[PDB]
Amino acid sequence: EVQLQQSGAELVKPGASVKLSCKASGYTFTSYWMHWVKQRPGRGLEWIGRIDPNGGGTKYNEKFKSKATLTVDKPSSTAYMQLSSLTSEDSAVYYCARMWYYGTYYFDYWGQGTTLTVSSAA
Amino acid sequence: AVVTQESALTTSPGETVTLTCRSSTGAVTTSNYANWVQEKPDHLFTGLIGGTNNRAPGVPARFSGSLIGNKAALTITGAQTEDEAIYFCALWYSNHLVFGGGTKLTVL
Repeated sequence: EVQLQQSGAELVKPGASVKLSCKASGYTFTSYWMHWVKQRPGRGLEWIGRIDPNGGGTKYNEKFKSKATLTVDKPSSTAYMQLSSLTSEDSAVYYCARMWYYGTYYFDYWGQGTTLTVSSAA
Repeated sequence: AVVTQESALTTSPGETVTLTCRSSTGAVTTSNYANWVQEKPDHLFTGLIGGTNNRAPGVPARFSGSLIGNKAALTITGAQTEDEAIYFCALWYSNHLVFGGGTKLTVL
């Protein structure tokens, strides 16, 4: 019943920004953190950061400090990640993944991922 | 800090196989809260274990986590055909999380 539904594929120009969404359902949104992870071929997984939907507190990978902005909207149980100043390096599949942290830690449910392609308008 | 895993391991159905997670800074400790995540074809990710040895609810008991020597380990006791997948570990370093390169597990 737990589901993490991410937004559809995105195609954006270099230098632009984009906002990805992760709609949560089947659980208490504010009870779990939400991580964002970047997947590029041959580059396994790369942590972007996480947000505590209770207060919206964030912790980032210093590499993504100036790249990503994590937010949430409690009412719609949706977590967002904005990526700015896009370059071909940002082309990847992005996931959201919830984490339990009360007494212990663990990932469990992951979104299906959203593909982002940074492409120049011919 | 850089996290290292075996590139690829081969096991047979019903056997016990151990995947490891290495920290370049030194020995993996409980303070690294080792996680293990499974990736199946079609970009299907599932969390298995966190905090070194805590299995997420609903995860098969055959998956267990521990610290073996200087590394964190994921032990699959009685590998199933469906266990063939890519396994990623991720260690916490006092503010940030770092993923290992992933291990491709083949089940003959």
